[PDB]
Amino acid sequence: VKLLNESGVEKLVEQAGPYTVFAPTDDAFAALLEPHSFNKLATLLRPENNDALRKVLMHHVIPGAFTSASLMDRAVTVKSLAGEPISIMGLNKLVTAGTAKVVRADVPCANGCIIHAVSSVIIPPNYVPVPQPTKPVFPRSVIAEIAKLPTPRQALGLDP
Amino acid sequence: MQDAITSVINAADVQGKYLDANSVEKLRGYFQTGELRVRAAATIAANAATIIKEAVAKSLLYSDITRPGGNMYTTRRYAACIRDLDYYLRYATYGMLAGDPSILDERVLNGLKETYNSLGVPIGATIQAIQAMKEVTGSLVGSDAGKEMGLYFDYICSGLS
Amino acid sequence: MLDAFSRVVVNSDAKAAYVGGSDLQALKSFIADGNKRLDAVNSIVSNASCMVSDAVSGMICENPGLISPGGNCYTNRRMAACLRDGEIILRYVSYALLAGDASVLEDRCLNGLKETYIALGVPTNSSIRAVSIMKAQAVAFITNTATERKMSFAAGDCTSLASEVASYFDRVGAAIS
Amino acid sequence: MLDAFSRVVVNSDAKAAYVGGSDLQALKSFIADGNKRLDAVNSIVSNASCMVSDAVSGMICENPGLISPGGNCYTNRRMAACLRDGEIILRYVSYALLAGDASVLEDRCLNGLKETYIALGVPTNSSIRAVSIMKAQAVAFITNTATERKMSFAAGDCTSLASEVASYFDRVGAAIS
Amino acid sequence: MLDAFSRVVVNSDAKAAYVGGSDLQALKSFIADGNKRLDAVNSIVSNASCMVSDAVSGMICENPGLISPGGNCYTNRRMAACLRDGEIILRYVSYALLAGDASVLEDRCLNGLKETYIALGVPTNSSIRAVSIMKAQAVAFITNTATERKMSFAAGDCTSLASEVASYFDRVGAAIS
Amino acid sequence: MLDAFSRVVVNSDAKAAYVGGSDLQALKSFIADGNKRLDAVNSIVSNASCMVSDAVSGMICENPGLISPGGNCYTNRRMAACLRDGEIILRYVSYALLAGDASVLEDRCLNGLKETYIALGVPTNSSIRAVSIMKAQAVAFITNTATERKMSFAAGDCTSLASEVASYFDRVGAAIS
Amino acid sequence: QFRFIELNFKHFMGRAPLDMAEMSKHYEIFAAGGYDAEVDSYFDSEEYLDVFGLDTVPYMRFRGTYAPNSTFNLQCRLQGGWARSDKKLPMMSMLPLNNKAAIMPHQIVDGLPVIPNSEHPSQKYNVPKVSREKLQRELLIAQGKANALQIELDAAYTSLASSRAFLAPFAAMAADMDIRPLYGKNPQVFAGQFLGVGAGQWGKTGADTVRGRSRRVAADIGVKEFQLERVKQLVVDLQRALALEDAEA
Amino acid sequence: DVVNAAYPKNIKNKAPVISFDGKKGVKLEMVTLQTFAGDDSEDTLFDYSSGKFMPQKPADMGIAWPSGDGRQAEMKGGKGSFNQPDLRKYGPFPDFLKRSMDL
Ligand SMILES: C=CC1=C(C)[C@@H](Cc2[nH]c(/C=C3N=C(/C=C4\NC(=O)[C@H](C)[C@H]4CC)C(C)=C\3CCC(=O)O)c(CCC(=O)O)c2C)NC1=O
Ligand SMILES: C=CC1=C(C)[C@@H](Cc2[nH]c(/C=C3N=C(/C=C4\NC(=O)[C@H](C)[C@H]4CC)C(C)=C\3CCC(=O)O)c(CCC(=O)O)c2C)NC1=O
Ligand SMILES: C=CC1=C(C)[C@@H](Cc2[nH]c(/C=C3N=C(/C=C4\NC(=O)[C@H](C)[C@H]4CC)C(C)=C\3CCC(=O)O)c(CCC(=O)O)c2C)NC1=O
Ligand SMILES: C=CC1=C(C)[C@@H](Cc2[nH]c(/C=C3N=C(/C=C4\NC(=O)[C@H](C)[C@H]4CC)C(C)=C\3CCC(=O)O)c(CCC(=O)O)c2C)NC1=O
Ligand SMILES: C=CC1=C(C)[C@@H](Cc2[nH]c(/C=C3N=C(/C=C4\NC(=O)[C@H](C)[C@H]4CC)C(C)=C\3CCC(=O)O)c(CCC(=O)O)c2C)NC1=O
Ligand SMILES: C=CC1=C(C)[C@@H](Cc2[nH]c(/C=C3N=C(/C=C4\NC(=O)[C@H](C)[C@H]4CC)C(C)=C\3CCC(=O)O)c(CCC(=O)O)c2C)NC1=O
Ligand SMILES: C=CC1=C(C)[C@@H](Cc2[nH]c(/C=C3N=C(/C=C4\NC(=O)[C@H](C)[C@H]4CC)C(C)=C\3CCC(=O)O)c(CCC(=O)O)c2C)NC1=O
Ligand SMILES: C=CC1=C(C)[C@@H](Cc2[nH]c(/C=C3N=C(/C=C4\NC(=O)[C@H](C)[C@H]4CC)C(C)=C\3CCC(=O)O)c(CCC(=O)O)c2C)NC1=O
Ligand SMILES: C=CC1=C(C)[C@@H](Cc2[nH]c(/C=C3N=C(/C=C4\NC(=O)[C@H](C)[C@H]4CC)C(C)=C\3CCC(=O)O)c(CCC(=O)O)c2C)NC1=O
Ligand SMILES: C=CC1=C(C)[C@@H](Cc2[nH]c(/C=C3N=C(/C=C4\NC(=O)[C@H](C)[C@H]4CC)C(C)=C\3CCC(=O)O)c(CCC(=O)O)c2C)NC1=O
Ligand SMILES: C=CC1=C(C)[C@@H](Cc2[nH]c(/C=C3N=C(/C=C4\NC(=O)[C@H](C)[C@H]4CC)C(C)=C\3CCC(=O)O)c(CCC(=O)O)c2C)NC1=O
Ligand SMILES: C=CC1=C(C)[C@@H](Cc2[nH]c(/C=C3N=C(/C=C4\NC(=O)[C@H](C)[C@H]4CC)C(C)=C\3CCC(=O)O)c(CCC(=O)O)c2C)NC1=O
Ligand SMILES: CCC1=C(C)/C(=C/C2=NC(=C\c3[nH]c(/C=C4\NC(=O)[C@H](C)[C@H]4CC)c(C)c3CCC(=O)O)/C(CCC(=O)O)=C2C)NC1=O
Repeated sequence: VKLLNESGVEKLVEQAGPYTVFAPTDDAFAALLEPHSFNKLATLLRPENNDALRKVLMHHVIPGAFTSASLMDRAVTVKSLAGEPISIMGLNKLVTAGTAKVVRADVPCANGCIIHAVSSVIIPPNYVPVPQPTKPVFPRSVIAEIAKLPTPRQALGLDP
Repeated sequence: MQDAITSVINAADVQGKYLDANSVEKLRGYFQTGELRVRAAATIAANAATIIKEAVAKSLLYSDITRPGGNMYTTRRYAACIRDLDYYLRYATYGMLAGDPSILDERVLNGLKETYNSLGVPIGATIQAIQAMKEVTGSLVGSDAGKEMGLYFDYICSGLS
Repeated sequence: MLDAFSRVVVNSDAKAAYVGGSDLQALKSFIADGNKRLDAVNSIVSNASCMVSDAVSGMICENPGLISPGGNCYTNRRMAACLRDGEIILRYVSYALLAGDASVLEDRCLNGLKETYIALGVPTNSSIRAVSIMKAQAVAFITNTATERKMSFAAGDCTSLASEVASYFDRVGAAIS
Repeated sequence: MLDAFSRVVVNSDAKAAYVGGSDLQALKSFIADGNKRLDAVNSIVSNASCMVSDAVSGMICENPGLISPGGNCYTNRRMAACLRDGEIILRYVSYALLAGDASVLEDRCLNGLKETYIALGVPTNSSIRAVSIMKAQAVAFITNTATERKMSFAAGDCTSLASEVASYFDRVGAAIS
Repeated sequence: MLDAFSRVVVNSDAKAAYVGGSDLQALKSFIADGNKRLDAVNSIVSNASCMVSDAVSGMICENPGLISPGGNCYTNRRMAACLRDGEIILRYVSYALLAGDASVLEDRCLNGLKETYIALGVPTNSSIRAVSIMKAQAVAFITNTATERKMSFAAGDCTSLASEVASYFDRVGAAIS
Repeated sequence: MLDAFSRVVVNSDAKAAYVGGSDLQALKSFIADGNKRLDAVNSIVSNASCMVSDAVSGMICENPGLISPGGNCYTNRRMAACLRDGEIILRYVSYALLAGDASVLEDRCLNGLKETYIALGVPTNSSIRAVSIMKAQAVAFITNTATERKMSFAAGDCTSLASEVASYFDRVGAAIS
Repeated sequence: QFRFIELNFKHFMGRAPLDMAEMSKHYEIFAAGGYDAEVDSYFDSEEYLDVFGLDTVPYMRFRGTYAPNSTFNLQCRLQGGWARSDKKLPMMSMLPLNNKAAIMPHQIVDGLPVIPNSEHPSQKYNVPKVSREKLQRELLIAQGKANALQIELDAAYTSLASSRAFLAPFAAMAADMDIRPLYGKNPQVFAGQFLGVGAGQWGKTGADTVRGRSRRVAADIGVKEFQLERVKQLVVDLQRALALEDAEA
Repeated sequence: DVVNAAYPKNIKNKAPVISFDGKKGVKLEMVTLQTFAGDDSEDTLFDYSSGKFMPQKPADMGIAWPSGDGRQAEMKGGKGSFNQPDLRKYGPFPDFLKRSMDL
């Protein structure tokens, strides 16, 4: 709820459309200290990268009211309000949302919306982590680069 | 729906008191500022359309929430705004005359933030519009009258938040 | 195990109905894109041995505590077993992309794999990374946007088959989490 | 993890770019050393898969009665749970190193932990040894004085970040003693 | 200061080597395109009074708070010292375009410029979007694609001189960032 | 020595005092058992951060109520201030060990400390508990009887300096009592 | 000796060393002929007599153009504050001139002469006497508020760039139309109020009377850059007191 | 309280940091060696608050509405002369719920 309030995504899931939120408990957020997952998600801790934070939180909102009872051995996909598809897979009473492994079944909400508690944070499929802030580097000199470009007489094999 | 005078009767009735002489404190200004509030409500009635045209051009219309996809794109949706901003500038005028913001939450604030979340209206841009509308209202009515009319604008912005 | 044909059988068995004309359009469209699916499995099987070495070593260069002593990729039996279960998982996903339903993925591959990896002491955080690098390769091979090997395919679209194999690897990553 | 700093919102329809009324002043002032802090948490969690196996086996080789039959780490359910509690403690230390305060450590992890271990029969005098190995492990990474693994960094100083993370590890160990 | 030929000497002085035969192949193609370089700085210096008045008064079109009271371009002493500063930046960029090397821009102009502008109260974000209007003006004057003034050149291609003077202008905005 | 040590120690401002070769042998002739004594303070200050982070934490390891909410090693500014005060007494013991007198430790570091710790609400029994740990370490480091480390010294006896460093630590506890 | 070469650029020429090359020349003029050869290097110069002549006492020069930019910051570090003497100060300029130590922006504010009007007048005298630890907490809070105010000013610049691309197919499509008005340009037609503009309607600025999507997000930029510049001038005098919290310590 | 004149403005200067750099001299420095600080106080010295501000909402008065019936959170003066007290109590209420005195 705090990330929603800061990131401005919370206005979106205020709306009356029937949503199926997969809100991760903070043990899931506390479980973001993977050596692996910290690579692709730590860069969002920077205060300018609210841009991807909406795009990663908006992957947890599903248009429609998918209760766990509605997932009796059914595998149906859908895209989020982020814009990319997510596969909800309920088999053997183990309902999955990407890499969710849902903990608590459903929570009935106001506008016919449902809330499922997940064990991890779903990263969108074609999400690349933002690079760290770097140094704008400038070519040191100009004769090391004319010497870096192949002349036309080189391209025809006239020269070495 | 109580004014400054109602409020004192109304508070002072419920403990059946008569007025406890201090009680009139507020009342005794209130009548002192009675001349200021009418002239403040006078010019605001005259420049109602001009104030709302100044606020939206200074705040809100300078970021999407005018372009396609933004919350204010279609002409029905744009026309709902100036209809919607008219109530804030109008009901704030009522609070400025009555000297008590009871009319705002009675007729504006209750079910308001719960309604914008239903429609998906951005509360952030709404308050900015009222803040800009508060800024132009201090232009017309002056400093202290703007302090009075401005005192009910942020009351709307606070509860609407 | 089931497939894309027998999934709508046992769904139509639950309503005790016959497989009528409103459900054959889910299947006749599936067979009409049957040549696209067979061209989609063949991008995986033709790079199946180099994808598992691409992915387990990418788990090592992000999480270097596995090759430290006391880790879980330390010895040669432990490294070769981690090259085994990168491709055994890839063996069942390539069955489940071929069959069109994830029943083989959820009764043979994931048949208590979370109970295995706890009892083996395998770190489950690193095996999410080894599965998901194979997810990021398979959506580049099916869409033919791998940066260093292009295969010659007839033009069209495979965003459905790329998003189907992206839901099979997340299925694996949901259950061993 | 993502609550440990403050991200600014700039677009419309947010509610927090306009009406939010606060920039977080105590967290806008923690990115003022924040490049030094994010490298320090990157030292731990890129070695945490090696840190938990070194520390748990450190108290086995210093006290061999825990893998004795009748000891508290003999069964495979108990050996997996002892490896799980070391990683979960190491993550919540890495929360509190990242967030800069030990409130999240003493709320989710340390609250009701001494009452847990004396109800389960977990030995507390051996469990504080396993934390204090990880106290000695984490100061070697942040000062980059570890023996068999170095990491590249920018040039500078990282004392009072190793000294900050030594202040969380005894805070774990005194809450369970 | 250095030029393009003093730059290749101090690289060769670092290894105590003679400027041989293979690295004279690139120096002879610098001097062969030296007539386009003089034909390019002549299209900047000829237009240089209107370049810093299209830029400073285009900075005001994106920020009316500069010409509000208290503002940075508010009074006549302050607008005159900003039109002075906008053509110092255009003077040292044209020196480095003429010299072939940006060493005269980095120590005589851009060194210490950021904390100069903090101390006087100059908004550094308005300077970055002022020198980026001059960046787009210069690359329209090199490539002869300005809409209101065309100059008469010989036929050919000066795109490498356009992105050399573009890199001298985003070297300014990296210093006052 | 003292002259230029005191000169930038209590005798004046913040210099340092670099001591050279020909000034060294005059100091070693002046200081009795100087080749043992310059190994004695080298066995302390090369292990300075290891000795503090025991001794602050070992106070919490015996008194766990200080990091309770309401204790004084709660609220991380106060926990870091206890670790700076533990580092100051460890340093100022070693200058008294270097100069051979407790005079400079008393006036600069120790006078008024008893009124200071009762003005801040510092529990003054635990500070004697903290410096008794540092009393126990410095007799072990000087005699090379340390547990996990041993130092390569010239062979001999240093029990007379180890009793001399015992006579500095209890003067702290006699003052803050 | 290092302090003696520092003041000779200040006391006689009225500036700083321009770079380390000019300062290392004057150690060779001292190596040749000593004190009176090094002192006569300034008064027998063409830069002396073109500025001061034979009649004016030397002074600290605030010219405009500064052929190194780093020599402006160094002359405000050297001659800073009206009541400040040069007695028992340390040496200040070797590490700025070799790009080792950057000059802090509060040490340039002490050197500059005081203007009447600032946008943000300084709290140099209005900081309360609190401890060293509460000054460190109030500095790191104000540095954090300035970092979040920067990255919502950058989001305002991306909205200005998106507002111009929204209207650029029509901004250039109306640039080759024939838009002829009815009045306002030639004086033979009755224009009424619009001979110029009429009676107070020009505004406080002139740009506030212009309507448009890109003018309306520009006024959002000017109110967002005011709050960043207010808190960037608040970390200067929080730091400067830090210099006197430490320099006197 | 600052009783610390006995600890003057040369407070945490830390004289005995000693670095031997081999077999040579001891090279005593004077480095202050600050902590992992943070200096935790509220309401610092300046505002640090640009615009963005409309956070104030009044307190919840229960089920009535905020600030409407404060006539029980009320205020004093005479209670009149012929008021006589009550027999049953039915102790004190959350402000007679919605309608005010002037309904
Ligand atoms: C998204 C993830 C993310 C990170 C991992 C860090 C990575 C990171 N660290 C630093 C920059 C730095 N990092 C360190 C830290 C260290 N150096 C040492 O020698 C110590 C061993 C170690 C501390 C544990 C130091 C000392 C600097 C220099 C800047 C400073 O001191 O503030 C910089 C700035 C580079 C520069 O400008 O020079 C970056 C991007 N920041 C991020 O945003
Ligand atoms: C039904 C589906 C199916 C699988 C998925 C695999 C997975 C699998 N791997 C191992 C066995 C192992 N598996 C691993 C694997 C790993 N450890 C790591 O650090 C990495 C995260 C990961 C590789 C990517 C290792 C290191 C062992 C060795 C344990 C041992 O030798 O006892 C075992 C126990 C077998 C045995 O040792 O007898 C199984 C069942 N095999 C299967 O039959
Ligand atoms: C630090 C260690 C490190 C590595 C070893 C590589 C490993 C690696 N490669 C890819 C990403 C990929 N990896 C492969 C794998 C291969 N390419 C082929 O053609 C063969 C089949 C196979 C090598 C034999 C493919 C096809 C992609 C997709 C992009 C592409 O190569 O076109 C990814 C996922 C994207 C990412 O997170 O970067 C990773 C981790 N990257 C690293 O960061
Ligand atoms: C025995 C083994 C066996 C196979 C390997 C496949 C071989 C195969 N692939 C396609 C045919 C195709 N394959 C693709 C697929 C793709 N094209 C792209 O540009 C994408 C990169 C990729 C998506 C995954 C498309 C788009 C067609 C043509 C349209 C279609 O068949 O539906 C066809 C039909 C056209 C033809 O005659 O070639 C056949 C036989 N079928 C088999 O029976
Ligand atoms: C959020 C914080 C958090 C924790 C700190 C742990 C704390 C914790 N540990 C255990 C449970 C356990 N914890 C241990 C661990 C140990 N016993 C030993 O002898 C060693 C000293 C030590 C490993 C280093 C063991 C062996 C069990 C199982 C006890 C049993 O089943 O008999 C349990 C009971 C439920 C379970 O089985 O997991 C809990 C809540 N879990 C949490 O959720
Ligand atoms: C009898 C059994 C026995 C063990 C199993 C080991 C385990 C072990 N290692 C360390 C001590 C340490 N352990 C590590 C950990 C590591 N070093 C690395 O290079 C890897 C990344 C990582 C292991 C995977 C580090 C960095 C130290 C600090 C000392 C050092 O620099 O090596 C300690 C604490 C010792 C101390 O504090 O003095 C222990 C018990 N030692 C033992 O005596
Ligand atoms: C009213 C508000 C107002 C504005 C918004 C700006 C308009 C403006 N003009 C230019 C851009 C320019 N300005 C010039 C300058 C000139 N053209 C000539 O032919 C003359 C020789 C010379 C004036 C003396 C040139 C050459 C360009 C580049 C565009 C082009 O013509 O190709 C840019 C740069 C785009 C960027 O940010 O990258 C902007 C914003 N000026 C204003 O006044
Ligand atoms: C070597 C290279 C070199 C430079 C780059 C300039 C840098 C520079 N600019 C100014 C001085 C100034 N610079 C500005 C500039 C601006 N305010 C704005 O609205 C814009 C964002 C911006 C440029 C258009 C103003 C307004 C002053 C005067 C301050 C005032 O009196 O209000 C000064 C102080 C000059 C003095 O007063 O003596 C210096 C050193 N000078 C140099 O010698
Ligand atoms: C004293 C002042 C002085 C000058 C202004 C230049 C004048 C100048 N420009 C060119 C000649 C030229 N100038 C250009 C440059 C351009 N043509 C374009 O189409 C682009 C718009 C622009 C790129 C910047 C080209 C392409 C040639 C001809 C080829 C060449 O000289 O390499 C030449 C002929 C050289 C030759 O052909 O051998 C001369 C003398 N030289 C001077 O001595
Ligand atoms: C050169 C000589 C020298 C010293 C001897 C110390 C003495 C000292 N300690 C503290 C200050 C302090 N000292 C402690 C220390 C402790 N409290 C405990 O619970 C533990 C028992 C013990 C640490 C082991 C704490 C907690 C504070 C901060 C008090 C507070 O901020 O609430 C202060 C600051 C007081 C102030 O600012 O007014 C001083 C001067 N510092 C010096 O510069
Ligand atoms: C820099 C490396 C370095 C170390 C780590 C320590 C290691 C160390 N600790 C102690 C000695 C001690 N060390 C500790 C510290 C602790 N004990 C506990 O109860 C906890 C496990 C831990 C706090 C977390 C304590 C409490 C003593 C005993 C002090 C006493 O006599 O009461 C001794 C003295 C033994 C002797 O002199 O023979 C030594 C060498 N010393 C060093 O030079
Ligand atoms: C330049 C800096 C400098 C130092 C750091 C010390 C170090 C030092 N000490 C001794 C020499 C010695 N050092 C010791 C000290 C000790 N031996 C023990 O058995 C104890 C454990 C320990 C006491 C703490 C003794 C006993 C001698 C021999 C007697 C003496 O020379 O005083 C020697 C001469 C060894 C040789 O001849 O090769 C040196 C270099 N002296 C210096 O001049
Ligand atoms: C899809 C339906 C739709 C419409 C029509 C629409 C109109 C619209 N017209 C606007 C402005 C404007 N529109 C005009 C238009 C005109 N001036 C003239 O002389 C002509 C008579 C006329 C055009 C033919 C002008 C001058 C402004 C700017 C007014 C100002 O800056 O105050 C604005 C505010 C700025 C902006 O966000 O673009 C909106 C939202 N929005 C919509 O969603």
